[PDB]
Amino acid sequence: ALRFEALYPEGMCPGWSVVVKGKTSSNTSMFEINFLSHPGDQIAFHFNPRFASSRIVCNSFLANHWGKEEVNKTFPFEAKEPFQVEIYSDQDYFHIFIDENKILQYKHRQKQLSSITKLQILNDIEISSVEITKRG
Amino acid sequence: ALRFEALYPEGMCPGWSVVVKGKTSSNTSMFEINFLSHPGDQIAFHFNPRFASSRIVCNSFLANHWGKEEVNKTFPFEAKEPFQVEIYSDQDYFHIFIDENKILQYKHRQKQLSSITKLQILNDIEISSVEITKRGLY
Ligand SMILES: OC[C@H]1O[C@@H](O[C@H]2[C@H](O)[C@@H](O)[C@@H](O)O[C@@H]2CO)[C@H](O)[C@@H](O)[C@H]1O
Ligand SMILES: OC[C@H]1O[C@@H](O[C@H]2[C@H](O)[C@@H](O)[C@@H](O)O[C@@H]2CO)[C@H](O)[C@@H](O)[C@H]1O
Repeated sequence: ALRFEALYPEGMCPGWSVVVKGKTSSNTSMFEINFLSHPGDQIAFHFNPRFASSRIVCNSFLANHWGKEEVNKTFPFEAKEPFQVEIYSDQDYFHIFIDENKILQYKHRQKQLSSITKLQILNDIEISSVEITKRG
Repeated sequence: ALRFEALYPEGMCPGWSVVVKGKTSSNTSMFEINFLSHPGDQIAFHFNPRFASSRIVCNSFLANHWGKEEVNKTFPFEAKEPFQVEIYSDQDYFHIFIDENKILQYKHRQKQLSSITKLQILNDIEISSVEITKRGLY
């Protein structure tokens, strides 16, 4: 289910930090954080921690197809333990920090960054906070 | 126009803090922060600083009409200067803090607090940050 959605028509990429605090119920759950662009809610960046397998899967859903998966080895989450995920974008990458440590970066595939206007948080995450801040 | 909108289907009231940082582009415009109920966007709480007349107007839009206005006539904004608005609700009121000082409270008119799932920020404000955070239990 959709847990949280935000829309910022002026564009929240690049130069914005999104900080999500919360926790996940079981060690077989998953949640996702999506950055979506107009028109047609294409997913510029899909961040998907899968607790069943302890993998973070990142990808993009553009022109109605998932692209090449980028899977991160390290899994700094624990079921039912509060976490903090920060996603920050510059002109080249989305940068992911978890509990303040740099975890991965994801090269822009959707290159029209100003069209990225929507944030979606889905599935197994009990959100305690969402912060969307311009960092430059 | 719409500057920012957030949806939290589990309900933003009571007990959630919304902190908005930013500034106006003009000297004589206005902006608003609305809390809307699901479904159908009745406005449970409308927060409307008006910079031309230097007044903060609060009201609710239930059943397709505005209710009695509640006007502050204290106006701790100035145009083109960064401000911080914090809006919080408990079981009884919306609480409004501006730049860390309590400015006003507004008694709930929309009594179904759990239906309030949507936040909307309109017109003349250049947003630098929005933070939506649970107070109390989490
Ligand atoms: O690539 C992100 C999407 O993956 C989809 O699941 C993949 C799965 O990772 C892969 O192992 C294989 O089974 O093909 C699936 C394609 O459906 C998810 O369904 C989707 O939500 C994204 O996370
Ligand atoms: O009460 C909130 C709404 O006020 C509307 O304007 C009022 C105005 O403030 C009042 O003094 C009188 O003139 O009647 C109007 C009712 O339409 C705004 O149009 C609306 O945006 C709300 O702010």
